[PDB]
Amino acid sequence: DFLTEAHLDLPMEFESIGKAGSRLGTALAMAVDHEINMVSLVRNLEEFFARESCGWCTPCRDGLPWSVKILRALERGEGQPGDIETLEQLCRFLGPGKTFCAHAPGAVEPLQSAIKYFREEFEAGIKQPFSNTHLINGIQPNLLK
Amino acid sequence: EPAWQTRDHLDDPVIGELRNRFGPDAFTVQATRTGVPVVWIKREQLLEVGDFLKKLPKPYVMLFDLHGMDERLRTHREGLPAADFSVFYHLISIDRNRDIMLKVALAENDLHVPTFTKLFPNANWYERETWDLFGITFDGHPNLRRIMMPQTWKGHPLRKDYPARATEFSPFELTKAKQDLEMEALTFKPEEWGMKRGTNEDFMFLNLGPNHPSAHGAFRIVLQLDGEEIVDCVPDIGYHHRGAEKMGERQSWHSYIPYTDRIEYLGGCVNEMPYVLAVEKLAGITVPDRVNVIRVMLSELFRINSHLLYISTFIQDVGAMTPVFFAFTDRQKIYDLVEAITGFRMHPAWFRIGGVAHDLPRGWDRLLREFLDWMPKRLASYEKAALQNTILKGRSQGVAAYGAKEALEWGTTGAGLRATGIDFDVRKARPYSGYENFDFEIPVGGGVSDCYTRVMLKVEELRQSLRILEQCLNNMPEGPFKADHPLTTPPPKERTLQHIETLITHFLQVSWGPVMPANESFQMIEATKGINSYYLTSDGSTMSYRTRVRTPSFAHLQQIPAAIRGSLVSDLIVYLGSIDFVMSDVDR
Amino acid sequence: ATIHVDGKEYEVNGADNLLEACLSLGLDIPYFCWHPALGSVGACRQCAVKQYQNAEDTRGRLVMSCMTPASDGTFISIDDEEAKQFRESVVEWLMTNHPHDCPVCEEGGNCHLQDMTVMTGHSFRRYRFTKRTHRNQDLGPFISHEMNRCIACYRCVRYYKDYADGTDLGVYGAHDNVYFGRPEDGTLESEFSGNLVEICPTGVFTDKTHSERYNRKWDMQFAPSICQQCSIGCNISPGERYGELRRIENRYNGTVNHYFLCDRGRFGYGYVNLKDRPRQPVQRRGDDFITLNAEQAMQGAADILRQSKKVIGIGSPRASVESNFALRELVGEENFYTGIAHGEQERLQLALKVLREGGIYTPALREIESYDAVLVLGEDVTQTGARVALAVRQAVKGKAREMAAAQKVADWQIAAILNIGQRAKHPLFVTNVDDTRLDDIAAWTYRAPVEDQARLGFAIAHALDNSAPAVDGIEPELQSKIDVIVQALAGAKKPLIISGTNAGSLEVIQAAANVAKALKGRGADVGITMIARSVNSMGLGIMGGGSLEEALTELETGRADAVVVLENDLHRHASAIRVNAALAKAPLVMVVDHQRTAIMENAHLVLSAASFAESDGTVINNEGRAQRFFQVYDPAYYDSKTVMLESWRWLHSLHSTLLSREVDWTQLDHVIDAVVAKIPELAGIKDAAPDATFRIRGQKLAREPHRYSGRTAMRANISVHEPRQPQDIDTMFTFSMEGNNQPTAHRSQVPFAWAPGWNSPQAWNKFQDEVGGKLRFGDPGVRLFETSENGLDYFTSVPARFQPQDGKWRIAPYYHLFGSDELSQRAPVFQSRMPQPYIKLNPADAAKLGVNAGTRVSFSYDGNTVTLPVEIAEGLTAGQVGLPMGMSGIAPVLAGAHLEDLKEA
Ligand code: SF4
Ligand code: SF4
Ligand code: SF4
Ligand code: SF4
Ligand code: FES
Ligand SMILES: [Ca+2]
Repeated sequence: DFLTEAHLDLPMEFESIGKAGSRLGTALAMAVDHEINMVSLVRNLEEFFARESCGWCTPCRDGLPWSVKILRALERGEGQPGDIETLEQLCRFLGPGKTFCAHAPGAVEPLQSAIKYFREEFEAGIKQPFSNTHLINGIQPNLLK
Repeated sequence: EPAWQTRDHLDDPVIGELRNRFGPDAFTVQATRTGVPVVWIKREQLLEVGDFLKKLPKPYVMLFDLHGMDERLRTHREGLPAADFSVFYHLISIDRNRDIMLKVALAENDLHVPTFTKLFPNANWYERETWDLFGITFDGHPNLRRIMMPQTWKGHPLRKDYPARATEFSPFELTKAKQDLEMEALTFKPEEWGMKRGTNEDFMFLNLGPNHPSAHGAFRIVLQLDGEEIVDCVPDIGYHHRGAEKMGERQSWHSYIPYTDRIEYLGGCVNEMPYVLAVEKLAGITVPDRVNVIRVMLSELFRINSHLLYISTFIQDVGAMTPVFFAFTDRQKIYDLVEAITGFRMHPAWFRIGGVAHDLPRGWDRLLREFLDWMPKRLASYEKAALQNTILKGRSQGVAAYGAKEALEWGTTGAGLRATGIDFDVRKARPYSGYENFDFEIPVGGGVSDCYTRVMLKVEELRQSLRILEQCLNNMPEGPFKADHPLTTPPPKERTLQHIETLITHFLQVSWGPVMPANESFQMIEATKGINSYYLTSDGSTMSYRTRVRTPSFAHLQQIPAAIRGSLVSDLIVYLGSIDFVMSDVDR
Repeated sequence: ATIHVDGKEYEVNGADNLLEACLSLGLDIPYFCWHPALGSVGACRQCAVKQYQNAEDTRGRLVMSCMTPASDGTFISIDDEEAKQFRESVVEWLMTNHPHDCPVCEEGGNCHLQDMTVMTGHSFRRYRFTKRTHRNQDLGPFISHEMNRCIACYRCVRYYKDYADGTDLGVYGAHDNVYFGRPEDGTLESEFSGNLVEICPTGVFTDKTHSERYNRKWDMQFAPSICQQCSIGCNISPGERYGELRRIENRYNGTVNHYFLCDRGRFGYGYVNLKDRPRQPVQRRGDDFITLNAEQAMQGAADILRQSKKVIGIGSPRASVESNFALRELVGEENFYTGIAHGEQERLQLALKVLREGGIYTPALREIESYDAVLVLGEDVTQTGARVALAVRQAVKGKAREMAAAQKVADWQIAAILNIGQRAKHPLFVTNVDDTRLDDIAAWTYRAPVEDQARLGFAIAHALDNSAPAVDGIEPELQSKIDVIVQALAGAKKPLIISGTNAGSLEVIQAAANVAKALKGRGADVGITMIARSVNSMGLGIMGGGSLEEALTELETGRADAVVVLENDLHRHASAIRVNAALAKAPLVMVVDHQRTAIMENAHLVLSAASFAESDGTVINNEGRAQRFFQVYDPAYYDSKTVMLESWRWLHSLHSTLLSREVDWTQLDHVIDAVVAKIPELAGIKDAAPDATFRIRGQKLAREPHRYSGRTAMRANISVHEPRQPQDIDTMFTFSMEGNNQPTAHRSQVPFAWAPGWNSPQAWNKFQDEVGGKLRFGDPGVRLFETSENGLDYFTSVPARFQPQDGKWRIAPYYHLFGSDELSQRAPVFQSRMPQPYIKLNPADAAKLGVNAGTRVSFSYDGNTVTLPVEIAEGLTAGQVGLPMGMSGIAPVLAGAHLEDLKEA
């Protein structure tokens, strides 16, 4: 998980980083400067994680590419309402115990942390209204409220 | 908590009263989606329970329904008493605005129940139909003969082992039944019909047949006449029996809707409404407001259509042959709107589980406004030309009169009940489909229900339906015409045509059928001719395990001998014109 | 064990996982990657439930029910909101790439993915991006491939490789681009590849033979039947639409075949739909072929039979017990002849004597998977009794199962079991004239002539028990192999000895009986299996009668002037010249059959009999189990001119018209009662199925689903008046939807599996007592005989070793799953799958004759110089020619025979 400048004064231990909402991991930290867009960074991370899926189990294999496509749409301002809620649901449903191995919980850790800490950058990519359908001539659509 | 949730109704005071009177172990409370307390009673205590319910401080005064169920193939009977068969008794307390269903379990070998006819006289025909279709005997019945099938019929068609489909036609049996018809009058004996003291040697027995078809259908009345006076008569019905409930066990939940349309063939979407509401209770579907308003508008249009036919045919039966032409022109204006919306005239089959088949087409409001401008002048003209004529009044006023007690004891509903002064309309007492959001009045009579008061009450009902239609036209909500539920059958068509999960849902819903989880649901509506109800039992499959249709015309035709006794035959034909029945409603 | 599901207490088996326990309790949990026969792997993540630590726990966690043991005091919730949301999300993730294909997909209405999409409540699509797409492969003539519809549940590869031991199907690629198929285009090589169309929960693998004349599952007319293509007796559900046999589905029998058929049974049904089948009785009047109805055919045949001085009847192992009995009653017991040759009858009766007098239990097909060592003597099981070979592969995997059970691994955790076992397996030793398809898993394979295989069996029996007769002249290397087999069989807790009549050697069956007796004498729990030839070979053996040679002798000497041939082409059991001469000599030949055979040209009368799809009857399989097959459809429903009756109906009516000059079409239960009254050894066929008066709460059993369509239009082009429903006086089934097919109905004959919400083959879960076990009220079919108290004696007739004589070529039988069975080789889809005709030669023999591979050489048998191309067989012993048994022109009686003047054409 991503951490902010306020978490820099934390000892690099498993217990201390664990209660900050992240993991100690390999303890080889990566710094992100202000010139890096968080949506593009998480898109790069999720592209890596989705293409490195072993393909055994459904949530990682078929839900990481969905997050990749959502982040790609958010990158060029083609996001639609419900995309961030979809990303949050993907983070919740790809956590530990839901997938076969721990590849996908690690995949969704930076996505959920970046949404938690930098939600204004993910909201900035939502420009178009939601459209999943096209009109079919002769059939009046069911306009849900 | 939604209105379709499974409830045991243990908070009903009738459950506490029954527990205090008979004890806690005397009965079993079943949790249903019927909306009523369902109580399983031992067979030996049925008459005691019925008498206790009839003598309550705010008593249960009407036997609404009485029929049977073949429970042998029912797999989900958890919490239910052991039963090969069962008989249910739906009773209504108008003063409480409550109702209770009593269920008696029966073994396969011991298929007999004590008769309910001493407590409620409409139990006569209800028990005759239960004997005819299920083979359940009722001890103490005055004459327990078949009422739907002919007397020389083998088997009981509503049993689960009876084959539903038509058997092979045979000209020999047609010839034999023609011979029975030819020598029916020659070998007529009053004793097998429940008649008595005939041929005194002053009474005559005279049979009425299919000679006056005023759109009600074909049925027979045998009259015992002292000269010109009716001293006794029994109706012979079942000539319009279509096996509609058996077809309910034969079709999917979705594919049974056209059959609901043809139960009361002047009603249309009115007939569709209780069935789709009961299915939606089984599915756990709450329809949006636009669906409620659309269904109310279609129901009121068809109520005006049916009332127009009823009033014009009554005027024709009295003798004035002119207003039927104009009233059918008004029916054509209604049909213009109904054809535009649903694509059909008389049996639209347009309501759906979870909504309606399509959205409203563009320009519906123009046709509704045209009809609402056309109707009132025509109705006033019919009133002045025919209903205020003193010859019609002299033919109809005081003819076949009954009061509140006679209406309650025979299960009379609709305008015949409200002409006795009892204010009981389902759209106000037990509101459904968003009827509580509409401003309309319930016309009631002065206390006495003649032919004339029934006809004028239906005229005021037509005016109130016009008011409801005006409100539907002025405030039609924007939104979906189908619910956002997975059991909405079929799904919205555009998503079906481009989304795979929606296409999958559509594929399985139209082919195998929607799976309704195992429950029992009930819906009662104010139909055009009275109170119509659907009682649906689902055994967890894509077809109904049991579809029981309570129709008001059955009760009205059973009330006929009590109301017409001591009158003339002209009074009888005027009474039949004023009942507002069709034989499809009676025989199902 | 005690579990609490949604606050309700249940008693379950603690050795099961939670998914199979909850499905056995009637609870609905969506699942894809788990199968009852394949174990749990936890791939699809569909079967999530919420497990709590105890009763006073409200948080819980999502677990896989298929990967979680159903241990005592386990608290789970299926209807938990988070579990339902996650299951819907798994369906939604599968739906993101799924093609918009259901109207043009053969799985529609039978699709587990459709059922689980509806079951999870997912009907709204919010995914808006592109769907991944795959190219398809050509998988041969039986299986159609459509990889777009794949949900990557891994069921196909797990079945094909881990269960069926196939090698040419696999998974390729990675992430969301995983592909399931062959490494290149080609026919799927496994004999059990057809089970993929039921194993795959989507429409990736589909029945191509059904796809040609496709119809949906709700439009089918189903009947419970028995596969007629070999002796194993796998239970099938044939489905018919518009008067033609459309599909063969697996009918679950927890005792015999459970979930799986072989490809011959699944795809070899096409002979029923052949347009040259007889549909009316035809009388040959000179050069004219006039068409009769049933009554005048009976009258004319009865008159001619009454004028005859001696009428003989020739039965067949193709025909049912009732048909053979009716022929035997028509002609008399002393005039009844089995249609098989003398050597085949001797081998079949020896196999029968070993089965019902040897004192050694014969296992059912499911029970074979529980044995710890297998010796197959002579019988090429994969080509003759294929499902036995599949069961033997499971019994071979038993060693990994036992090793994993020693390490406290649950029996459903199949990946851990396979990892622990590695390449360890239970001992398997196969003997044949050449290599078999079981050689990949066999501990040893013996390629030798049938006499040498019998001598190896006799030597094994003698080394197991010194009272068994010894074999002189065994080489030390063969002696070491024999000792290896002996210590493998002696150390086994449950040894199984498999043999049969297809090797063409009496001594092979005798040696197998000797080995089984020696193992029984040491106190082992030994089982013996005999593979017969045809569907009712064992029934014809139990009934008995003279051989076809005796019938031909009676026809040739003129002692018999009338012959009635029942369902027998007569060329597979005797030389065609002798059969044709004997039939031309007879002044009356009557042929009762459902296939246009070559002996119908000289037949004076041809009775259009019914095949198994249009008939009812009883067949006795290789283990002696009597099984009833029921009629699928009425052949006269569409074509009203079709007079096609059951063979027993034809013969009973002929007997009645011969005796009393009156017709009697009788009833099936009457014929069964006559069988059990006259033949006490067949008395168990009465209880194979209940009679026609059996009802479920007063109603019959439905043959077709409740949503069967087109009732008022399927015959409307012939006549707008709907015909009468076809009446079934023979059985308890009705030719309509107006009947019972409830999974809780107290019966054992299930025409098809359907439950609300389960339209796929997964509805068999609802029809079982526990998932993967038996049918709820018992599997159908009863065993005719119990294990006898006393066994046989040792067979002392040890044959001499094979010696190659100069100028004489011993015929080594080669069997093919696609081609050796007669009716299935008549199926048009089998012609592409059929191997080209050939003759196998040793390299030394081919070099001595100066021929290479592919050169056409000619040989004469019974005065028929026929020419076949040569292929080189490495494993065939010299002095032998390998011939494909059962093919066109090569009768199965040629096995064990000898060949003269075999030279290059
Ligand atoms: S979470 Fe692990 S097991 Fe599942 S597909 Fe991804 S990498 Fe494979
Ligand atoms: S595999 Fe199933 S869900 Fe997919 S297209 Fe075929 S029927 Fe539809
Ligand atoms: S091809 Fe079928 S069985 Fe194989 S992984 Fe795909 S969906 Fe599963
Ligand atoms: S093993 Fe034999 S009985 Fe079974 S499916 Fe194959 S051919 Fe039919
Ligand atoms: S069935 Fe359990 S994860 Fe697939
Ligand atoms: Ca039959």
